[PDB]
Amino acid sequence: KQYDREFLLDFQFM
Amino acid sequence: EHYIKHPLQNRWALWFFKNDKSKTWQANLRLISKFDTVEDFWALYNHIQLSSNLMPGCDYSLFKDGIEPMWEDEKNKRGGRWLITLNKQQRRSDLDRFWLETLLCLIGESFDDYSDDVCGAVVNVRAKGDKIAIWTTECENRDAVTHIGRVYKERLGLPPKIVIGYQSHADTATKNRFVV
Ligand SMILES: C[n+]1cn([C@@H]2O[C@H](COP(=O)(O)OP(=O)(O)O)[C@@H](O)[C@H]2O)c2nc(N)[nH]c(=O)c21
Repeated sequence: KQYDREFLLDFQFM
Repeated sequence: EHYIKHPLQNRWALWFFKNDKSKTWQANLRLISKFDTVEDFWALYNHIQLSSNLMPGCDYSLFKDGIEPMWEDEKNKRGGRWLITLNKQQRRSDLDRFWLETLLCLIGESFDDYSDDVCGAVVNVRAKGDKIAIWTTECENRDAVTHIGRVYKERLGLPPKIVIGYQSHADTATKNRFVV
């Protein structure tokens, strides 16, 4: 399970 | 599709060190929380003091569950760290951008084939410049240390002319074994 930087950041404020 | 949590490959523990001159180094050392999902990571990060707002002598450490943020630990004793030394800033606050980026590389398993070699990362806030570092298990695994290094530098957006160094823990305890 890897995650792209952009992907991770999409979850910061939701 | 976004209601279900997104699990990380590893469970991580966030540690904090307060340089209070009252009990051994391995004392002011405290584990704040553990998380194993992307959602839980942010819920912790968005709600703890920014590195740029920590006072001199403190550290934050994100390490894989089961690995204490200390040289002596079984997973760190033969290892080392990629070290970046930064200037202090009365403004800017760039320290936070670098640390968060580092955290993202750790939880997102950005080192592919060699993410298992990664132990954790440490950010030290000091009066004479701050430091960020990524610790790995074996300072001997040239391919792994070196790969982790290149990916990290790129991720930090560092240019070709800069280069960073990797020092063994046994050496830091008593130069760079690698440079990228
Ligand atoms: C990372 N680390 C640091 N220290 C101790 O903490 C001191 C501070 O080293 P530092 O906090 O890594 O950077 P600094 O010099 O800018 O403060 C070292 O000289 C050691 O006495 C450490 N002491 C032990 N036992 N284990 C560790 O992993 C460890």
